[PDB]
Amino acid sequence: RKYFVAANWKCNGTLESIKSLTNSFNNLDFDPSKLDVVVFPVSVHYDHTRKLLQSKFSTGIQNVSKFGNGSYTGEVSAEIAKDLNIEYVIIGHFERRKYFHETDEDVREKLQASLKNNLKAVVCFGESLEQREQNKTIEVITKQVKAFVDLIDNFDNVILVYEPLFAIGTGKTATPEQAQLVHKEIRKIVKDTCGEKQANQIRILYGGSVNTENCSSLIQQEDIDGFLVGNASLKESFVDIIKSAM
Amino acid sequence: RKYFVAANWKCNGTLESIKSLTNSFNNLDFDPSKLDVVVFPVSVHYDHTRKLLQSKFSTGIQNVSKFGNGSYTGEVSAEIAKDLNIEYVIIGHFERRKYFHETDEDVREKLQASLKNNLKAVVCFGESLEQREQNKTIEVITKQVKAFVDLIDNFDNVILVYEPLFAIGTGKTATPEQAQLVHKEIRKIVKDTCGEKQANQIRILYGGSVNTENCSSLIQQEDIDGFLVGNASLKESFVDIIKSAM
Ligand SMILES: O=P(O)(O)OC(CO)CO
Ligand SMILES: O=P(O)(O)OC(CO)CO
Repeated sequence: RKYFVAANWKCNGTLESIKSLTNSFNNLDFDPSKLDVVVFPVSVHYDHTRKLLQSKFSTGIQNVSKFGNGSYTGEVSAEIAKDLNIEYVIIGHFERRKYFHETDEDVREKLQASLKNNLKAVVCFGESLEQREQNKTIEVITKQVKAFVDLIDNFDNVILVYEPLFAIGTGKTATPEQAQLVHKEIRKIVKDTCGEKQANQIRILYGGSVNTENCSSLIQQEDIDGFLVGNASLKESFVDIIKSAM
Repeated sequence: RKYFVAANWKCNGTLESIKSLTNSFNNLDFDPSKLDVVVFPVSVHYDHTRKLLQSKFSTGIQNVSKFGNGSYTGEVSAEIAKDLNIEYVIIGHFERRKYFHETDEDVREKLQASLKNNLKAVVCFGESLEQREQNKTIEVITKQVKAFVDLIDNFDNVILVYEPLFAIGTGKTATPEQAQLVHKEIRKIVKDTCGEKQANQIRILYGGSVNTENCSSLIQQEDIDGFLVGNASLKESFVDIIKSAM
């Protein structure tokens, strides 16, 4: 499996900081045929970032609409995306499930619209702190994954991301072992419902807090194929997180 | 009052159709100091559209976030908008209230974030078909307006838009008279809660279906100061709607 390292800038950035940040990123020398590195800027920053990042870096948007072109003020459709040649899109990030009540149904439809338009998808899912304490982690994960996994046709174009919400912002910590356990169960769910060749091909990223110090012990895990970095991706030291996967 | 004519492209467009459409728009000769004409493209199309449209045309985005910079995947903040020099933003469009459950609280917060960052706002509100039949039109509007009207400081930078939802997609038609009545009640709500100089200064646009044939009889109304055009703005004949307000 080809490692995958994504930078989710979320809602941050100014024309200037981005110029500076990309300038750092460009310096890192790596083979894009051996590693996937994707940068997800704010929609209105897409063109700007794309012109500054060299071809070795892929780019994409943080969200895609579940509807197609039409009367949907404020949305961006997979079609619009395809036309601009955006390559990846993030789907189901917990922040959207939390503040915008995006449901598993939305996730499914968005994924469908994306695949139909030849977009690659970074699909997110994970259990809450409350669900983890109730030992429902696997039950929850299974449900969420089984909500869209059947729509996956090409397992090189859909990247799954496990976002242990429970650890993110609660004073908790997901250890390389804990994550490796779930990453194994997810991969098993794919195997049982899509076949082995597929399960061994699909990539499952860790989406909890990742930084220059813990990235190595994470990428080392068997079923962890890279990550979806958050705040760390806003620093120049992000290049080291990439190096950890070279 | 300086007339206002806005083009809400919603979720439509391709790099090519936009080049063609703007080419048409550019041809129309008008004085921007006498008339406000604003185009709202898809976020990912903003730069492209802005480079093609001549200075006489203002541009803005279809939606703005209620949060500031930070962990809000998929959102665009007023701060980021300001940095890019985006001038206007649409807030509360019924399509967002309908499909994304944006509430009057979201509208207030979004408006606040916008004003704090020196952005001009196009605020939308309107009653449903069901509420109109129950003769609750004035009641509903008053509520929605009284949800943010106090935050208005500079009455040249906030444009109110009445979107008679009822007439949009039900087989109903809002006559120039019907709209003119509501526009009068809205302006009175501003007068009683913000004063006369303000009420007489703020622009109140009509948001129902507008086309080359009914625009004139609408702009003629006393309390109608322009419009927020939808599908008609996707045609080259949109220039005639502009002319109707010159
Ligand atoms: O938790 P942080 O520091 O915001 O960053 C993330 C995710 O959201 C790490 O992959
Ligand atoms: O109803 P249409 O044709 O989509 O256009 C609109 C609004 O949404 C007219 O201002």
